[PDB]
Amino acid sequence: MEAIVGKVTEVNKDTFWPIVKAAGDKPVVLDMFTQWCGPCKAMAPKYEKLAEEYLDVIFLKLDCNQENKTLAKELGIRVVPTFKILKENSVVGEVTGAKYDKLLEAIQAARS
Repeated sequence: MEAIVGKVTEVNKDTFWPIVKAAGDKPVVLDMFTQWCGPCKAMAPKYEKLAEEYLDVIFLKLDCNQENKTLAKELGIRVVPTFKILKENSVVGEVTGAKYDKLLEAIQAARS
């Protein structure tokens, strides 16, 4: 089997929950974005570096397009990018917009 940490894995309506359920007590971070999104593209490089530094956190991204509509709504989206933080199969935090600092704090909190 292969390890999912150390990188950013893209998910979709069918593969997001199964991954969350197998996370264990590792916090899961989800970057909800769309194509052609300015603030999303700016955050992208930084998000990948976060995945490289925090090996005890699973980093995912979801393209909030037509196909994934049902899941984006279920998770609650208003504007992109939005970051959801999950633990034990539950959303325990959220950061709306490209707020890097607030994102870091949300992650530290989920860990300890």
